[PDB]
Amino acid sequence: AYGTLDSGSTKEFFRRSKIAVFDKMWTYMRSAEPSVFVRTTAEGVARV
Amino acid sequence: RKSKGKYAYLLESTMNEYIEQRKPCDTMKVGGNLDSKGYGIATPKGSSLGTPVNLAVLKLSEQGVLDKLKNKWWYDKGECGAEKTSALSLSNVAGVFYILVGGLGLAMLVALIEFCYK
Amino acid sequence: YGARDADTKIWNGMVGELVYGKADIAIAPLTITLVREEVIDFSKPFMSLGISIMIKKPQKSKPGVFSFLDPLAYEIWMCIVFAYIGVSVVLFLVSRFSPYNEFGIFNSLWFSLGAFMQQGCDISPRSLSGRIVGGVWWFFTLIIISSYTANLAAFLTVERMVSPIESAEDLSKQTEI
Amino acid sequence: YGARDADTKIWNGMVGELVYGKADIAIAPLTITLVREEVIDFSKPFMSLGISIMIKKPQKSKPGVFSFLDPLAYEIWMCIVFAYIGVSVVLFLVSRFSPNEFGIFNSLWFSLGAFMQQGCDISPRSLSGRIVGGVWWFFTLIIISSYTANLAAFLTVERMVSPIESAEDLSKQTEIAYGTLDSGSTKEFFRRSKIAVFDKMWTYMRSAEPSVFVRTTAEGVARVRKSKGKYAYLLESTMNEYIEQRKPCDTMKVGGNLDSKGYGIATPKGSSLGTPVNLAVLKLSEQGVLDKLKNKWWYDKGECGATSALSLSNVAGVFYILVGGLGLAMLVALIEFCYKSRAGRKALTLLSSVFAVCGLGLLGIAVSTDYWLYLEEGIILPQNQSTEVKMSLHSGLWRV
Amino acid sequence: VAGVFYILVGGLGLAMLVALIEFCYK
Amino acid sequence: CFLAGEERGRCFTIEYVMVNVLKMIRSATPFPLVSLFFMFIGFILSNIGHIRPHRTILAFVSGIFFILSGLSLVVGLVLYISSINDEMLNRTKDAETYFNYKYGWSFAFAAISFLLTESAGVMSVYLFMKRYTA
Ligand SMILES: CC(C)CCC[C@@H](C)[C@@H]1CC[C@H]2[C@@H]3CC=C4C[C@@H](O)CC[C@]4(C)[C@@H]3CC[C@@]21C
Ligand SMILES: CC(C)CCC[C@@H](C)[C@@H]1CC[C@H]2[C@@H]3CC=C4C[C@@H](O)CC[C@]4(C)[C@@H]3CC[C@@]21C
Ligand SMILES: N#Cc1ccccc1-c1cc(-c2ccccn2)cn(-c2ccccc2)c1=O
Ligand SMILES: N#Cc1ccccc1-c1cc(-c2ccccn2)cn(-c2ccccc2)c1=O
Ligand SMILES: O=c1[nH]c2cc(C(F)(F)F)c(N3CCOCC3)cc2n(CP(=O)(O)O)c1=O
Ligand SMILES: O=c1[nH]c2cc(C(F)(F)F)c(N3CCOCC3)cc2n(CP(=O)(O)O)c1=O
Repeated sequence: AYGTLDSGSTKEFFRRSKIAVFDKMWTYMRSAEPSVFVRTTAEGVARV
Repeated sequence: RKSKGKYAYLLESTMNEYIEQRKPCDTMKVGGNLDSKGYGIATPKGSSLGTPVNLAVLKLSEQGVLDKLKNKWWYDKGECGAEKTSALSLSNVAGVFYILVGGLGLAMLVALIEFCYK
Repeated sequence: YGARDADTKIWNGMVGELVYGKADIAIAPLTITLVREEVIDFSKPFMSLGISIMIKKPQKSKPGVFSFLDPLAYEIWMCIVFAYIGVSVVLFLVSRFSPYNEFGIFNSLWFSLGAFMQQGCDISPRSLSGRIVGGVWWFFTLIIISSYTANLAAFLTVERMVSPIESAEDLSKQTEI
Repeated sequence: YGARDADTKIWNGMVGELVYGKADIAIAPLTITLVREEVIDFSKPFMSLGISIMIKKPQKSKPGVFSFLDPLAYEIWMCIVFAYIGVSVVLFLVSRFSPNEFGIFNSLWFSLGAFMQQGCDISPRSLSGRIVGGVWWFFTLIIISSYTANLAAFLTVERMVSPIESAEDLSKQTEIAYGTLDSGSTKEFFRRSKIAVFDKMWTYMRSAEPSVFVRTTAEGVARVRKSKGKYAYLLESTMNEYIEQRKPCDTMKVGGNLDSKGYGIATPKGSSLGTPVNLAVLKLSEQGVLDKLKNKWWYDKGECGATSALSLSNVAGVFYILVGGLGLAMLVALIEFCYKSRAGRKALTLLSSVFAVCGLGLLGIAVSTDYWLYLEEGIILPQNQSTEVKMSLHSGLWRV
Repeated sequence: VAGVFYILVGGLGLAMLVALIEFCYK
Repeated sequence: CFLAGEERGRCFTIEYVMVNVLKMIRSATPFPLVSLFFMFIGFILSNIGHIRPHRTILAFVSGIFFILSGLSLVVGLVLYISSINDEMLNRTKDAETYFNYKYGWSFAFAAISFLLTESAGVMSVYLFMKRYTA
């Protein structure tokens, strides 16, 4: 399961991306239970 | 699910493709369809909506909107998607044990019989 | 969805809400039917569908008693047994008809047994004709045992499930499922 | 079938004959399209269909009788025999020159049952003989392990082979070239498709040298057949099921459909015929007449019909060596006792010298010539895979 | 697998030496 | 008999209404019975044969019954263990469940009783051949 910080340029990259790989990756991340999005970078490093 | 691969359920193909993408990932759709039907948008008989609705369904079909919405609701919002070899268990090789003891059982008989009847 | 009662002749569901006036359009999984398009207007189908078969996904099978035999077909295991009798009879006819004796019919079975299970000897056949029976069955064994191990390794590496049925023609012929 | 010309705005088909009054109904495989139902009526579809994939029915490989030798190259099996001689000969020599049970008759027999890992009785009691047996003991440990491991690699890679069962399988696996007819609804499907799989498939097909697009359906069916696994043809679902039932029974239809179309019965947009025809089609659908007629013309008039364990076809020559090994052993017990029931060094004198005379000569005439190594080379074409040679060559030890 | 051939002939070469040496020097 | 799963001490000792692991160990049941039967008949022949050594013939056919007991005790354990693994295969495979079988001391004492009654059988062939000697 791969994720992104919940608010920034990285999340808005995939949200508006019209490249076939990154369009598929955004489809996975928006529709994922439990949430793959972390709230802080240090939270996202810990979850790795 | 609770018949261990001994009950096949004949149902419509759109639910069959939907339940296959639910949790558990236990069920599977096999074969092709058996009949052919369609789902249509219905209006009352004699209505201003009818002819623009019919030309809308054909426009959404050929632009790919109706295929896009089905991938969305059946597969992209689908729970099921789309290793590490395990040790051999005893149930796989239990036959050479039964042939071993069955080979020792038939060997003690030939011992106890023939030496007495020498 | 909408059906018509045999007595009251009244349409239920989303159909009767179009026949009688509660609604203007019914966007739904509503099947285009003969008895329904006599009373309403459908569009062209937005979704095509049909009757299909649902089975539980095939998992790993249960192992039978003779599951260990399965890397080789039963056509092979029979022809090994025929050939085991075959090389012991010929080893006897080597020994009985004008030998170089010690290799009886019960001994020639015993030389070819430990040969095929790759387990030494007791005594070399000491003829030349006994050697060719002994030597060729030793190469037979080597290929068969290596083909057992190599085909079992392919099975254990690549997990490949099959479904019992593949169509409704298959369901009609069987009675197990 | 019918298409409005962009210049003259004139329909040119069966749609033309309905718009321009020449006919009253078109009962034909006419696709329900947007631009057509703007000018004519259509019934509900009497046949649903879509774009499908046509591949060749895969193949089976025929085990050529000595296929059990295939895990090792023929140069290995040759040098196993040359090493079997060599270890037998060195045994007898070491054994004679020692303080014997061994003959070269026995030394052929030690070296074989050690190759087959079947044990031996004659032990090379000299420690100079123990070096002979010990290295041939390790030789066949590495040869038997290499046979089993390369055969396991074959049977694993053949079991990892997965056939095409979707358009996503064609999307990923680029070893099979897939194509479309060069002008129709199938090519214009991929050209305007904004679905991620079909957008990738169009990217492959537009950028492909040589051209994957065929010009005729019968051309596209032929290219499936003369490619042996390498072409897939994207066509309509109903022609795919029909050609599957023809002669030769060579191709097959894989997957589901890639889109959804329908064939309708068309009337000239004003007709009093259009409403009873629409209710006729829905009556023939629910009385099973339309599925009955498809079985009749696709399958009842079809020119075709309608295990993972290792088979005897594969290990067949290991029985033919076994029978031939028993058949030769009936010959020996015949002639050896006929030697015994009838039971010198000058033949030993003659043979040993006369073998050397050819022996000195055969190596001598071979080393001085230049036909040791043939070497063909060149480029191929997909023109029936016919080959021209742009480098023929010979070689010798020095004379090339 | 050319290595087990060189070890085979190299094993036969070192075996004929031990034969020709030691039986003469018995 | 159960434990912490709903904490009930319901020793069902199943003969009627109810998992299928407990039905497959019903299938393996006759083999530790026949083994225990051949242990007992191997000893009640052994106990009287300490009183009557008089021909020789006793401790041989009891030693047959010591060895035939352990061989049916092997088939008892193989059928028992394979019946576990057949049903551990068919449970369900989620990444959120865990099944854990474990063999207890009651299983182990049956397996220790193999080696004793087999080694008892080995000495039972010994002193039979000592009284056939004497
Ligand atoms: C002398 C010997 C061979 C006597 C034979 C009895 C034993 C060894 C045999 C060998 C194969 C076994 C079988 C193997 C498993 C099957 C299916 C199982 O659900 C119940 C027991 C059953 C039906 C058989 C019963 C017992 C059986 C254990
Ligand atoms: C009694 C025996 C071992 C004497 C040794 C001579 C032979 C057998 C040896 C064994 C290993 C071989 C080697 C193997 C191949 C290498 C690399 C090649 O590019 C040139 C020859 C060279 C460098 C070696 C020379 C010859 C060599 C053939
Ligand atoms: N697993 C396993 C196994 C272990 C030892 C010996 C044989 C097998 C085995 C092999 C095969 C097989 C089949 C084809 C090709 C190669 N191998 C199959 N099975 C098996 C497994 C489950 C159910 C039935 C058979 C087996 O149990
Ligand atoms: N399958 C098989 C098989 C069984 C026993 C012995 C050999 C083979 C076999 C091996 C190989 C092979 C090839 C390369 C590397 C390793 N193995 C090939 N074949 C084979 C199968 C079908 C047709 C032709 C050859 C074979 O039949
Ligand atoms: O117009 C109709 N459209 C229908 C559409 C669906 C669905 F699949 F949900 F879209 C279903 N289901 C089938 C599976 O179980 C859930 C309900 C029934 C429908 N029925 C009644 P039926 O076909 O007589 O059973 C109609 O009449
Ligand atoms: O209404 C249409 N119905 C069509 C029906 C078929 C057929 F399958 F034969 F029924 C075919 N073919 C597809 C390939 O084999 C030969 C002819 C083309 C049709 N086209 C033209 P396209 O779809 O633009 O290529 C239509 O327009």
